[PDB]
Amino acid sequence: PYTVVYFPVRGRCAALRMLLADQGQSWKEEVVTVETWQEGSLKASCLYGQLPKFQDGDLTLYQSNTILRHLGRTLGLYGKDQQEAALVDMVNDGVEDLRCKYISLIYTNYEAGKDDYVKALPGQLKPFETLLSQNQGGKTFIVGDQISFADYNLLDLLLIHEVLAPGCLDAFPLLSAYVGRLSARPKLKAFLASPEYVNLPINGNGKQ
Amino acid sequence: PYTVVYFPVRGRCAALRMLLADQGQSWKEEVVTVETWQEGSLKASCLYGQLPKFQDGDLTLYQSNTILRHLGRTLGLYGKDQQEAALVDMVNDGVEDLRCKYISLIYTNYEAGKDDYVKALPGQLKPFETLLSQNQGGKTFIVGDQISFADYNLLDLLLIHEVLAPGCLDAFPLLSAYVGRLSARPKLKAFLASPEYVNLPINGNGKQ
Ligand SMILES: N[C@@H](CCC(=O)N[C@@H](CS)C(=O)NCC(=O)O)C(=O)O
Ligand SMILES: N[C@@H](CCC(=O)N[C@@H](CS)C(=O)NCC(=O)O)C(=O)O
Ligand SMILES: [Fe+3]
Ligand SMILES: [Fe+3]
Repeated sequence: PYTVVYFPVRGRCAALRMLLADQGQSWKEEVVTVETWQEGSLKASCLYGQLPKFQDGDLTLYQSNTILRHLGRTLGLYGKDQQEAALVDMVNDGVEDLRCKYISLIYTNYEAGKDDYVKALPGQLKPFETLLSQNQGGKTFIVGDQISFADYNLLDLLLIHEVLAPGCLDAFPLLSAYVGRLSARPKLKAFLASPEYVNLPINGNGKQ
Repeated sequence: PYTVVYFPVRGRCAALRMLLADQGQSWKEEVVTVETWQEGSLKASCLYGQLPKFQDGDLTLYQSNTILRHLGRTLGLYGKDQQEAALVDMVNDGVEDLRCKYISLIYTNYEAGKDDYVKALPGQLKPFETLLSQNQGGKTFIVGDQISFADYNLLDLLLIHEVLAPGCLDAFPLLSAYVGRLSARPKLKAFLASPEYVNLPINGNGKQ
């Protein structure tokens, strides 16, 4: 009953796709080519003129984080109570802020700005190590004792940064074990190894 | 029980303040001076090195939208069901995207960008006009028939844009009536006319 409408890249759909796969949900991928997009028809029909577009039986959604929150809400991946729910949001918004900077780098100032970005990276990742350190010694999830939509988003964020700056997680033991632990989850491991994930570029401009 | 820690500006705390006031909630304002901020201590203690910081009892939060969602969740301003909840998020994420562009203009390119921004503005506001037209003819709220935290955020977005580009809403009848209608709510109207709000600049660099 799920349909993901996006360009042929991981980008802003990698996290939600991981969530879907890890949660054993089935969905349809509706790939939008550059030629199709430039055609202008689809874009004009999009609420904010952008993708991803998500369909949940009659319900149509836009905004990657809205989709993540929707799935987290309907699949029970939003903490045990209101207090944890606020913590989940705090983590996701944090993930979103760094994702915004990452995207800015990739598409507008990769060459001349990568040096600065990477040098500032440790300070951008430390907060997540700290969060893990204050939650059951970082042995479970980013918030509480159950996986939340924020875990998939954080996981993706971490995975794409290791490609940008290999070894960026070496100085952070909790995050490292975290990635390995979540990446090992059966369904998720299978997905991360599949061509569906592996043969799609991270971004759409060939840079990473 | 509620404490807002922020710089002496409206900025990213404007919407959450309107929400709290309109909902008849009481809170404390802890002002952080630029001098204090530059001192470094407080910043170092902030999860992501920024403000606002929000306290709800012993629950400490960061991220303006996390605070809005937390209050929306605890005060019943998040839709009547799960589907409306998703729509509320979609609206708020859209507001956040435009707020981000607005902040970018105000702080990094007011002089050279304002002209373009204003021309591109209509296309950025239309999505919200469209949303209103598909919900009771735009006579109630942005989502459903009860106010949500997204309403407060959108309202602020529209108020600051009216100052940045006087009359920008003349091209959007529903958004215009919307602003007048929400700004009329008793508790909110009193708040917007109070020194607490009026004597605070919209932004921290004097531009608007
Ligand atoms: N705030 C949105 C960002 C959407 C966005 O930036 N979409 C890009 C691709 S990642 C897009 O549609 N680009 C084509 C265009 O803007 O015409 C979200 O998180 O979903
Ligand atoms: N994503 C954050 C953005 C927070 C932010 O940009 N805070 C600014 C003021 S509005 C700040 O603390 N600036 C000082 C600094 O970055 O050192 C949110 O929505 O709260
Ligand atoms: Fe993308
Ligand atoms: Fe601010």
